[PDB]
Amino acid sequence: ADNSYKMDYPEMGLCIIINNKNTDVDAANLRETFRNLKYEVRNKNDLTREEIVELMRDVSKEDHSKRSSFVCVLLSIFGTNGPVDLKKITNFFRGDRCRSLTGKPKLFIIQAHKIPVEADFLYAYSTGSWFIQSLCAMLKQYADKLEFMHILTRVNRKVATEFESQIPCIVSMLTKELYFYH
Amino acid sequence: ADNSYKMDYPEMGLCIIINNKNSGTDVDAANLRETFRNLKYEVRNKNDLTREEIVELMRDVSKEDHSKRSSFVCVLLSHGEEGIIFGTNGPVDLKKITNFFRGDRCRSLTGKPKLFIIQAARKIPVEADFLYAYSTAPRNSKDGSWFIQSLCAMLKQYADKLEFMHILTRVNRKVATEFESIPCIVSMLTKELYFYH
Repeated sequence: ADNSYKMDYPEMGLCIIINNKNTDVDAANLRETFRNLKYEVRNKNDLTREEIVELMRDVSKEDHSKRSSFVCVLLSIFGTNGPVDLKKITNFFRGDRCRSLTGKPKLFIIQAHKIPVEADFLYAYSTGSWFIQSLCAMLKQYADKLEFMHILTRVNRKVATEFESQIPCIVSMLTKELYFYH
Repeated sequence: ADNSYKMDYPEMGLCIIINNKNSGTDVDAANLRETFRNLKYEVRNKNDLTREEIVELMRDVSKEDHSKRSSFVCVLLSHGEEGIIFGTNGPVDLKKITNFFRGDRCRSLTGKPKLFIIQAARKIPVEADFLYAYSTAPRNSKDGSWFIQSLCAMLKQYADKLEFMHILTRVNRKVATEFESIPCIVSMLTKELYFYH
C-alpha cells in the first residue's frame, strides 16, 4: 500500500477555485463536487495577477500538516490584470519551498512558456464547459472506485466523444497512486 | 467494458527505437529491445539518424497497415540542449513527428494508443490517444540511463498486472528517489492501457 498517497489525514486539503470570467455554472459544480470529497473549498472571483500570486503565496505559508493534498482550479492562465506565468504560482508549492505539502499531491485543474516539472505535481488542462462538467460527473461517480489517472482518462474519452458529435491534457509528475477514499 | 484499449489484435504493434548516441545509451537500447520483445512487439532499430531521417521514418511507418496491430511505440534516445528530440544534425520538433499519426491521417492507428518514450540527455502536440513519457537527466554507465532502466524494470515486472499509467508512476517515484541521493508524463489516452489480453 506504499504505492498510493496517504489520504487518511485529518483533512483532505484546500480546493482553491479561482474564477476569472471578467464559468459560474462550473464554479458551483466544482464546489459541490469537492465538498463531497471533504475538501476545504474557497471560491475566488476576478483576481488580478498580483492578487493570484499573493493568494497562492499565503497558502504556501499555511499549515497543511493535517491536510492530505492540495487542489487548485483555474478558470480563465490569464488574470484580469494580465497573464500570469504558471511557474510563479507553482514555485510556492515546490517540495522544499512548502515543507507542509512535501510528498503530498498538488492538483492543478486548468480551464482556458514551459510547464513546471516538479515532483508530486499534476496538471489537467483543457483549451458550463465540457471539460469541467464531465470531470465533476466522473469525480461524483468514480472517486470511491478508480484512481485519479483513470478518472481523468474517462474525462479524456468523454470530452473527445462530445467533440465527435481537441482533447484535455494530463501532465503527471505524481510518484504514487491517488485515491479519494480510505 | 470499453474502458481498456483493445489489445487482443493479432499483433501488439510496432516498437521503433531510435538510438542517437553520437556506453550508457547503448545499454538503454539493448534493454528496451529485450523488454518490448517479450511484450510481443515488432522492434525496429535505428542508429544516429539525422533530423530528416527521423521524420521520413515516422512518415513511412504511418503509411503502413497497422490494421492487425494493437498499438504503436516509439522510443527516442538523443542528447544535447535546446530541445527534447535531436537528430545528428539538429533538434527535431515533436509537432512534426506526431502529425503523421493523427486520427484522420492514420486510419490504421485510430482509437489506438500511440506511445512516445523520450529520453533527452544533457510546444507539446495535444492529440487524442497519444502519450509522452518525457525524461531529462544529465555515457559510460554499466547500467545506462536511470529513466530507461527503471522503465524496463518496471515493465518487465508489472506489465502483467498494472496499467501503463501506474507503471510510469512507479518509474517517476524511482527516478525521483535516485535524485535525492523527475520524468514527465503527458497523457491524452482515452482508455486504460494493459499489456495483456
